[PDB]
Amino acid sequence: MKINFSLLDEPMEVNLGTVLVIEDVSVFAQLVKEFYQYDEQSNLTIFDSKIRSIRSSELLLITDILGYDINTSQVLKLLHTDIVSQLNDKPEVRSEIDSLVSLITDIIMAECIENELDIEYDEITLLELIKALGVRIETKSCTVFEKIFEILQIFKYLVKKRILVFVNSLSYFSKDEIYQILEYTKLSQADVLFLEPRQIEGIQQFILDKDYILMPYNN
Amino acid sequence: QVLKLLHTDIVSQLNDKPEVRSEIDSLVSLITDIIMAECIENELDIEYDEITLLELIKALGVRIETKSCTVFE
Amino acid sequence: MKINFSLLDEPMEVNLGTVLVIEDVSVFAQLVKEFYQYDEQSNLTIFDSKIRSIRSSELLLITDILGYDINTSQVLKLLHTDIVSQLNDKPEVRSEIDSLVSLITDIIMAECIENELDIEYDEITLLELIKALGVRIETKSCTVFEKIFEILQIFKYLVKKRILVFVNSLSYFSKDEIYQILEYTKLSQADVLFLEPRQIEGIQQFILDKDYILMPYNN
Amino acid sequence: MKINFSLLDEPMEVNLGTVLVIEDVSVFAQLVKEFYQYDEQSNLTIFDSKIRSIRSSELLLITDILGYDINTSQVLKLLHTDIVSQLNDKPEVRSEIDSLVSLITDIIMAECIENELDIEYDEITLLELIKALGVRIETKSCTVFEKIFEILQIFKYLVKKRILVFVNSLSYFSKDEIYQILEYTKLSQADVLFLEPRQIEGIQQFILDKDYILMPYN
Amino acid sequence: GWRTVVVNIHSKLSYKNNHLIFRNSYKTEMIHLSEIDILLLETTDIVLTTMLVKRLVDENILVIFCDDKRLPTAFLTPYYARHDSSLQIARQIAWKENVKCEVWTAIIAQKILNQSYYLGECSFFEKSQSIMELYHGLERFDPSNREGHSARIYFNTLFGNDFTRESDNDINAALDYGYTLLLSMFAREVVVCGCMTQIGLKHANQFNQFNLASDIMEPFRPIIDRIVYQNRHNNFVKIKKELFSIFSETYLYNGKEMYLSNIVSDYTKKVIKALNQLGEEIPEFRI
Amino acid sequence: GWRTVVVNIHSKLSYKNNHLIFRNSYKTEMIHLSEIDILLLETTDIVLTTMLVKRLVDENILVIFCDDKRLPTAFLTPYYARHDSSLQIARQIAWKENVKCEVWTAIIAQKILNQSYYLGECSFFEKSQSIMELYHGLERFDPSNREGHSARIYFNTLFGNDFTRESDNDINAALDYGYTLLLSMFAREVVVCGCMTQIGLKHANQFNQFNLASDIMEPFRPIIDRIVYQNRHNNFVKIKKELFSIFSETYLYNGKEMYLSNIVSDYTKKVIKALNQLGEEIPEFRI
Amino acid sequence: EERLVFLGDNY
Ligand SMILES: [Ca+2]
Ligand SMILES: [Ca+2]
Ligand SMILES: [Ca+2]
Ligand SMILES: [Ca+2]
Repeated sequence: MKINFSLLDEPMEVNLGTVLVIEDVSVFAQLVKEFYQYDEQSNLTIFDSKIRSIRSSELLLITDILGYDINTSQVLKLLHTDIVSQLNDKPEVRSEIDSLVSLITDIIMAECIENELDIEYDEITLLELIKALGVRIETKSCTVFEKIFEILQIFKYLVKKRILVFVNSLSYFSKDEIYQILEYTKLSQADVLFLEPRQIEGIQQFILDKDYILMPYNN
Repeated sequence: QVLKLLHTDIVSQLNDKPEVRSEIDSLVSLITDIIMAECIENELDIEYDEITLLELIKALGVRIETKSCTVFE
Repeated sequence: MKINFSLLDEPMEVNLGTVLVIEDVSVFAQLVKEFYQYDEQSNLTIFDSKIRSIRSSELLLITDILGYDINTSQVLKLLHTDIVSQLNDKPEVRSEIDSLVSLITDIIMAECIENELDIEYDEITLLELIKALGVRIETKSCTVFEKIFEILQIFKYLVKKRILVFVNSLSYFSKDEIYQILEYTKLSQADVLFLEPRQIEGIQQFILDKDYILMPYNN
Repeated sequence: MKINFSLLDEPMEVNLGTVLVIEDVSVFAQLVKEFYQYDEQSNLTIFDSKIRSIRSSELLLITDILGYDINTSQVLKLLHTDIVSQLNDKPEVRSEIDSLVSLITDIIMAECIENELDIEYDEITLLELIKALGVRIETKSCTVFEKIFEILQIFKYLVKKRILVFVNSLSYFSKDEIYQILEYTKLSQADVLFLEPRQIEGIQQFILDKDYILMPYN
Repeated sequence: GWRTVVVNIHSKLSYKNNHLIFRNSYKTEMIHLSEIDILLLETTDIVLTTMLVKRLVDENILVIFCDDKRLPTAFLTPYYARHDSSLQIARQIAWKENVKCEVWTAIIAQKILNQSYYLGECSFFEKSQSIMELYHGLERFDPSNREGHSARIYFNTLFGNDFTRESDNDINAALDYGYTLLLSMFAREVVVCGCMTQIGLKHANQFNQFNLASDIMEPFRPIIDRIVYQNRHNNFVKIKKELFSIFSETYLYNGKEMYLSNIVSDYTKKVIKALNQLGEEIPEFRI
Repeated sequence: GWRTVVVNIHSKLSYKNNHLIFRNSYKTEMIHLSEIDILLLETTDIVLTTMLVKRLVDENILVIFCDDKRLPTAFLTPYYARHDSSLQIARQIAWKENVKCEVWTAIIAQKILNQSYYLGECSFFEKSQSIMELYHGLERFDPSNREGHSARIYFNTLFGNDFTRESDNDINAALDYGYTLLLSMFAREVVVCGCMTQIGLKHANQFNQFNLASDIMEPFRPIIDRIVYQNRHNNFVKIKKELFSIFSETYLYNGKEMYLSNIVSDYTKKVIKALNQLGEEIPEFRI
Repeated sequence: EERLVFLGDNY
């Protein structure tokens, strides 16, 4: 997953988490602009190993961390599917659940037979039980760090988003929290690109000088 | 409207019996404890509200029989 | 790009080149069988970061190195497109080519005017010039190493193949040649998985013991 | 049958099953290159008992066992021609076939006359009956051990192929399976030659040292 | 657990989702941990994980490791089975020699009585009567060694006068095998109770980790000698299989017919409670 | 053997040609069997072979398994040719009350002295002097309860008069966390020594199963409360991160600057040998 | 419902 713009000599590769620091405010603001208008402008080009250019629909751009809505129909649906899979992996738990559901179904069926009208039904399933429970992610009480962590957790659930990009998001987190974010990103395998005006001390990052020179920096 | 009055009718019938509805509340409590435990097992934070008898009926899909062989039926 | 089978405790990640050595001939032959019948069998499961399982059409399996046909309609077409792009990147060269093509077109047009029949034409383009030249890859005189290198070079051209897998292909190449293959794979970013019965000395690899224990091994 | 290349002092004979180990990776890869390039390169030679060079068409080179398709246009052509020959060896059976085909052609012809649209037909032949049936060798192979057995069967069936060569194919089979393959090769009398980078313990094999000297083993 | 799983085959064992995971090239099988009673590894080619070992310690499942000869080599002993063990150590240090010699004397009386019952079921009136006489002659401190005499007459009459316990024959091999299995189960039960296994109830001088579990396994020895006596003509492998059938077979406790593991557990519980309560009731097991 | 092999890392163990094969992701090490004395496994990711176990039975080496908490859970018990540690436990059963009270009083004296010295390093001379006075006033049988009286002064000095051990706060959870880590290390050392940890140095309370190790770890306790005092403002996660660095940090033993593991090892060995030999020397540790 | 489970040779 390589990104390229006119200032760079060669396209730079983004693997796992990548911290890109632009020391020039003009190039930084211009690049963020190109990230929002990316479909309209041809200057910034992001391509995969196939050299195929990704669509802005495949690109996921996030600036406001707490203003972004983590709960979507697709995310909650695939999350419910994941929970159903977790309950299906355990044979004992699923049998217990099936017994309870069978009891409830017997009760409601008895009540339907007591009625004068002829009533038919089908089944009460686990996905319907979860949808009735209303399982969803809670961002209301979450701190910014827990919020970006939940975003990194649901980026796996997002199917269409190819790459996740944050703009000036590392200013909120402490050095240790940044270490946790990167070390978790290495495990999640997702491709995340941070954009910061100022360099962060202690983490590997790509620095773009006012001279428009790009250098790898260990600290 | 017909399904609303039917579901309300069955909810009334189950509310007329205190013991049966108590058993329903116990089983729903158990299922909610299981699903809650599986949600705690997950790495992602999860918020839930509750499960209600009306949501159980609508989840079951209680409706009048749709099978009609002839106009006479 | 993680692969998993019943013998493994956890799904293993395949990034860039990965050398997997199976010390048991039964598990090795069974796994190769599962690689060929992969669509039919559910035991071996390969999934991406999205956890989506890849289709056998997305899987590329290669055992015979010199028997594989590198020249295909899609590979030659996209290769011709790449050459056209290379000639388009240079403004001077393309202008020269356009001048020569214009001269030839003037000659043939004069000959068409000399004819008694009314004759119409359109243009002679660069892609048509390349197709008339018959540009293609030469595997006839290539050594096995040059052949697998050309395969690694055209895997970028293959759009549908998600992951490239070789079976017992590292027995032909010397240690240094293996180093060249891996170091080139890191640059090409492609996902390649080698399967060997015997461990190769000097390269990082994952070893599966007769005890069915998977361990990382530096040498 | 014997094979000869510049590294050997004298050409070694290949009879029934033969296991050849090359302890040099450069000579091994170069040897495989000489096998696929055998038509182009004159370095590697093969001399039969008649001491006559053979074309690459008579040489059957198979590296990937599972990736080798048993059903081919030529194989199905020779198989269909073989069955046609077997049915032509019996005059009565082929006559009954001609009678039944005559009956079916009369029925379908009658239904064509029943239709309002004009219909022209030619005839039905035994070869078209076989190709319509889809006669082919069995494609069911559970393991590479069975697939290589099918390869040995079709190789023994093919008369034009004088030798069968496998490249690094013995790494898949267990020692006992190697014994069964060698015994089946001795029972089938076919000429099979294996090429392995490393030696296999417990079986008779010809070891080619890095010094280029060839020595027998077991 | 109610299940005894015996693995004689090369394979890998792992722990996932409270399920024992049996992984092999030919097949894979998952068996829940709550059902498994005893885990027996009969070969040296088996591989396991220390996480599975930890879950077996928490599940309180006896793990036995055998040799290449398949005879048991070493079994896992948990340090803390239950919090009541640290409280029980003070009681075991506070035990009295009168209670130890009394309970051990009653247990030996139960063993000799069970041998007389076995010879009575085998219709030996002179030998069952003599063993019964030694049972009526058993006294504290065992000055007459009527237990050893009862054993010598027992094996000499069952297997013949030329037979001896010091012989290397497969009969004594199977006897030591069954005594090692029953000693392993009884030792595991003593680990469940928490008291020290090395402290015996009969002799202060003899120091052995298996002394106590041996004293508790004394009355159940004639159960092994029956199947050894029946299958003594069969090969040692079939004798071993018939010795493994003991776990499947059921025996009649005074209360009701229960499984061997339950009879050993309840018997050891009543023995420990009788030792801490100074001989309130002595559990009696009869064939 | 002599060397004590302990495995803290993910790895596999095998046996070939009388040589233990230890394999970890970084490197492979081969150790002769006669060189190894005691084998301990710290984590749950370690893979071993029943063939290696069979070899360790003939070698007599003690095998120690630990849980995810690193607290030792079970150990391997051979049916024959038992290890010498099982013979060493009897002396622990024979430990005299005078030796237990001497070692206990010395331990309390060392902990109180370290508390007073750390208050002197924090420059509270009135509280440090009071705790020192209680140190010089400590006596056998503890009629004065000067340890419980020194506690309140130490905690009140550190975290203030409002703070106490009974209240629920990140500071007390942090103290229990550090005492849990130290309890794991010292408990592991006691398990290495083979002595039963259920037998405590403090006669009055047998409730805890770790009583021996919990009594041995006390002179090293104030090292935790220092870090908890410095980081007391940080969240419990940060305090866990800071307490996790104590394993990497080096501290001053009386003889030489050494790692905490080696210091605790030498201290525990001196304690056990002093208890079996009835007070030859008492190991003394000062901050 | 089997008391003795054999994984291996069935003897
Ligand atoms: Ca609800
Ligand atoms: Ca439904
Ligand atoms: Ca044209
Ligand atoms: Ca041409």
